[PDB]
Amino acid sequence: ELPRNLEVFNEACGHVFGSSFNREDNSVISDAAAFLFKMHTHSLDGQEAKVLRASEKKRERENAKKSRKAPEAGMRVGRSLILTSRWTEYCATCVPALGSKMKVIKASGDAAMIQMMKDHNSLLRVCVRIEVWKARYVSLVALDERIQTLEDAQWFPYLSGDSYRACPGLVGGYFAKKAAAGERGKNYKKLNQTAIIPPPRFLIIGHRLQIGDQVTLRELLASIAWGLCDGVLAECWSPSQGDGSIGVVVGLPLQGSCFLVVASHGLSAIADSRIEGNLLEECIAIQKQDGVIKCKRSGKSLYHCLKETAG
Amino acid sequence: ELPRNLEVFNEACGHVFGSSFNREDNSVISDAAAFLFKMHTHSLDGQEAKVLRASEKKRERENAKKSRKAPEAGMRVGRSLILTSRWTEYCATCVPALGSKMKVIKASGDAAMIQMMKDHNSLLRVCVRIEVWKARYVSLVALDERIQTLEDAQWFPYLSGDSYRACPGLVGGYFAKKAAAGERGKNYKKLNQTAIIPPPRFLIIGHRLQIGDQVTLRELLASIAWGLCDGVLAECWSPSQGDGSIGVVVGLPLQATGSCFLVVASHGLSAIADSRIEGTNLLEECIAIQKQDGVIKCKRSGKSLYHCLKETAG
Amino acid sequence: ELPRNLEVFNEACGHVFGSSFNREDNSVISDAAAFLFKMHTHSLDGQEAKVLRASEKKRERENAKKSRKAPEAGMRVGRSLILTSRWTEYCATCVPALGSKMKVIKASGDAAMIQMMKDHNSLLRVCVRIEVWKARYVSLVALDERIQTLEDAQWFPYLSGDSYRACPGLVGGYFAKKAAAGERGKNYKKLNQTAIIPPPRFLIIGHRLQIGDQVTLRELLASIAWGLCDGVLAECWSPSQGDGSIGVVVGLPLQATGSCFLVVASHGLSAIADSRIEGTGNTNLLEECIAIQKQDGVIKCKRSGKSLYHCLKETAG
Amino acid sequence: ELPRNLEVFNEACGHVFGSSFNREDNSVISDAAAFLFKMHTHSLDGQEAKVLRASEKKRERENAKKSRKAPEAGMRVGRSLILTSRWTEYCATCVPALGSKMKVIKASGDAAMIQMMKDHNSLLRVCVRIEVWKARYVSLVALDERIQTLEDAQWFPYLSGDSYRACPGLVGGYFAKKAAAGERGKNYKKLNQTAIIPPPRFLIIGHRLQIGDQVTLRELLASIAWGLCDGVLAECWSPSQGDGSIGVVVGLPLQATGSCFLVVASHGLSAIADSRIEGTGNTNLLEECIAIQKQDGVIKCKRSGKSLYHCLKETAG
RNA sequence: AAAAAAAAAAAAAA
RNA sequence: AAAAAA
RNA sequence: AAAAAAA
RNA sequence: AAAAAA
Repeated sequence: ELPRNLEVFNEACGHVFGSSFNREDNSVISDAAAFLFKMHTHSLDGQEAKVLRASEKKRERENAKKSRKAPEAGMRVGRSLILTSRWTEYCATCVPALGSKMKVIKASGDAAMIQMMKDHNSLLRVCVRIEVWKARYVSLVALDERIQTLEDAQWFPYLSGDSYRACPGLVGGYFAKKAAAGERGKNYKKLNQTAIIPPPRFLIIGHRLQIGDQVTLRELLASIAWGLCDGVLAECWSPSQGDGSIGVVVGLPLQGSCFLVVASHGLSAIADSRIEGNLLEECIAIQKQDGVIKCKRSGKSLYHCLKETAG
Repeated sequence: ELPRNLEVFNEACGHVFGSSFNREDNSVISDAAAFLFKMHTHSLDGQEAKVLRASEKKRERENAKKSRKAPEAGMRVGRSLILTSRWTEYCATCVPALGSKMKVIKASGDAAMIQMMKDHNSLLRVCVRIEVWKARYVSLVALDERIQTLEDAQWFPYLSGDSYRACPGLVGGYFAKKAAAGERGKNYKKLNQTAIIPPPRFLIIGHRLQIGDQVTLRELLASIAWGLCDGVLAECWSPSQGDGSIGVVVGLPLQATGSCFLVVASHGLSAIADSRIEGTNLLEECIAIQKQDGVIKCKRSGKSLYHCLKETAG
Repeated sequence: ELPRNLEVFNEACGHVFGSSFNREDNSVISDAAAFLFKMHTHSLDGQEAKVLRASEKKRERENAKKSRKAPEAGMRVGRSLILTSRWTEYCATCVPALGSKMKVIKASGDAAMIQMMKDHNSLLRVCVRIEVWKARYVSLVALDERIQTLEDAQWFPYLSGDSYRACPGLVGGYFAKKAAAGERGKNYKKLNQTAIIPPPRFLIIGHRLQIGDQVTLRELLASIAWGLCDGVLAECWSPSQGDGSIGVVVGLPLQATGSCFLVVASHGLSAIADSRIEGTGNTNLLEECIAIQKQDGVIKCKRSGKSLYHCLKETAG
Repeated sequence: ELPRNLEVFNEACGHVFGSSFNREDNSVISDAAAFLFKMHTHSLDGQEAKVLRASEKKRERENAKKSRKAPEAGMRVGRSLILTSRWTEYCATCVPALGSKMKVIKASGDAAMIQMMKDHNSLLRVCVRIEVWKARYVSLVALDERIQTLEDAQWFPYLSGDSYRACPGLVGGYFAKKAAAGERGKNYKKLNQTAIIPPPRFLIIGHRLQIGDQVTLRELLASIAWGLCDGVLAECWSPSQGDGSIGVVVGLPLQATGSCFLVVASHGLSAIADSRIEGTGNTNLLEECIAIQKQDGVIKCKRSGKSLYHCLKETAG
């Protein structure tokens, strides 16, 4: 009784990976989602070439990709995913032809094509969400060389254009920078570096992250934050008996209003009214089983905190 | 009985919306003004395509809009506005043709066309003023995600280039930024973010906002300010007998061009962002309010209007 | 025995303004230099059109200007300057033909044209200096609205393009910004906002500003600084007996030599914005002292931390 | 005896400059490599004109250059370099024709032309390395005007576009800013401002800079750092017996491995620029140490917090 | 040169 | 969640 | 100080 | 207030 969004992803993953797809390992799920995203974006070998306005170098790249032999059954995608013989049929029948537009399919009135396009959009959104979660998980232990200043970190994650398109509000990077650093329309979404993304194992089954479900410290931190976030958020996780790298969630951080006062009527602008009158003393709000609590900030990034506490 | 702008706005609104147009509802007036602005800007479905210098994407969008069926009679506008069967006649008659210019009509010498063009200009100005007021009102209890720093807030509101063209002195946005960044000639008007705009229910009637008018706190604040201004402006309002929702205006803020307080580096010295703050705590600044008895000064609260409105209601 | 540069300006002003041109009032000289500069840039009515690559709107503007009737004798320029009949003759005979280039005149070899072009260049430089000084003088009591941040104030004065062309070392504005926001060649000049410019009454007669020569407070301040600069420079002037708005110069600020104190990050070290202050952490900026060259010797004066504009406004009453 | 790159540079320099080319003088090699770069970028008088997309002004400049007479044999280059009569032969033979591309020659299949193009690429790389090192060596005792803020100093050195193209990993300037602001592809290289460039007299010989080499202090400092680096790097030098001017290298700094010390705002918290400096508000940034690899082993030297330009002039008094 | 992330080369190159 | 869309 | 040289 | 004008 899962939503069509997750059912489409489950069916696609099954058809493309046979029994080798394990629905309980975050790494396997993330790799499968990335492969499906690449397949549906027309980026694999042997697929159509993006030659609408491609430059000469991009022209040659796309031509080589199209001429390159497409993947074959039995290929190892990642570590524990093996392509089956049915993957070609799924790619041919479900992936929209390059350049397909929803308006054209809707005007055509073809129910099958409309449903296929809707499923494609849902799959793209789910795969992009999984990609964002995986990037957050990776960033916990290995930071990107580009992130050397607060401005650079402001646009994390750094994903591709299609990722930004499918989920504009969760994907940072160059496209989010351009959208923010440029003219913005009514349908503009602001990047949410800490939007709660359930782990892929919970995302694909419709399970919503909450208090009382077993998870890993890295898993929860990625779900609720990324590498450079404050380490105080680690208080949201509590190890179980014997540790064993598996604990439990005890709360989730809260996030909304502003306190800006624009200079008006000869007054001087204020960045924050509360400030007028303490940075290390700032506290975060955690929603516990009993009620909201305020926890003093650690002042150390989750990356540095994990590095220090590793040994 | 009314100026030309108010009279033409009332005539256009009545003709377009029948009796459904409520003249005492601010939301209805704002919706009608937005619809009229869209109509006169050829932004509605089935109107002339803007293709003079349009890029391929803009050409496609305009062609799609033109091919799309125009709004049908009886269509619901906003919440409590319904189009009449005679709106198409007014759209075809009173709307200047795309690319029309005042100089061309003046050369033509047709007095009726000159009157029509002046009416169109006045209607655009009135609609843009109403749009600015409604944007301010929305900002009071609905923060704009586009604003994250004082620089972003400096250009509020963010509206289309048509709005800036009609009322450059009241509309900010990207076009205002472009105008400010370039030179500033004699015709350039600085973006008055806190210019006094009577509420739409008063603007169309022409009753200039003044002390004693029965107005809501939110609407008065929108008229005199917007979401991200100081909460001290709330002192310009006073609930009437029995509390309720409508109070009375007790004062009007004034602004006397706060002088500069900067010192550039020279002869090896170092620049100072503010001579006073050098001496970083300063809440002594006061705002001048013109009350019936006289002009007084109120100490700033230093707290955002949006914050204060939600906090005091808890 | 004045230099040819100032002689040319004096002759031109006389020819164009008759006896109405006073060589002792600074407002009069500012207006005269502004008009003459306009005349030698073909920006007055009835002069040639700069149609080399003009846009449609600029095309219409210049066409209307060319068609527009030229100024007539007896016109009032400013407040105390009246044009004469000889102004048309001087314009025709001394104004280079629009688009004239010094290279072409030199190649042709005509001595008269070479001298005329040299005179025009000198007159342009003189009029640009006077315009810049008047910009600084007006900036003491009425700041430009464009000045709201130090970034904006870094380019003052904001003058037209030809002004920047003639005198690059004093004129700021969009053109100075563009030259800086780019690359510098072998002949790139650095904007010196506070370069000393003799007051116009002293510039047109060759008198060099020094100590012991009567001036007005605002005159000297515009000469050595402008509206936003520090108030300490006010100490360079001392009122005379009975005040009377006329005092005397007691010193001229000594401009410090360019010496950056940055230390960029390297080898894992951390960037420093200023070597001097980072060490002890004395972030206060109210101790820095300016150098004033007095009759006796160099002295250091503590800064006041308040703008000359605000200082004059407050001390006005 | 030498790799291809150094061999080709040696051959070209010898051919063009005869015996006037001294192989142990840094200024001589810098001037020679700059001239050879000019020749190989068609920036000398009497070479093809760059007009592919050149703007009207650029078209005029290039046409004037082409029309201008080319340098004549025996012309003085820099200070102690003189052209021979056989430089025209080398310029005509080994210089690729304007607009040549490696793909075109590869399609041609002429082995001689492929070798000549590879030699041209290697000579561009060598000349750009020498140009960068001389930029640093100038910066030690002559501050560049363009550098006024840490943002300005982030992009040193400021060189031409061809320099950035040939060696992107050392050369800054306008093109480095352009490439950094835009998309960062796989081939994108960051500006390693303080990369080790052996001194010219070591670079052409192929002798890698290491411990024990007899190097003047200024040249070593230009090798490892530049003008606005911290003075601590001066500890890598130790004057030899009898003081003199030539000392020896005692170590070679190491680029400290990255470890992010930032905390972005989230869940209502405030972003922190530096966790360490935060502490309890104590901003004492003088504990940072630079690694130095000595013969005995790796050590750490406490920073001095002063610019190399300042330190070099201060210690000479 | 810390079963799987600097230096030099070859494919790319205002 | 439905709609729209390099 | 000599040379060069626009929305 | 008026006159210009994507």
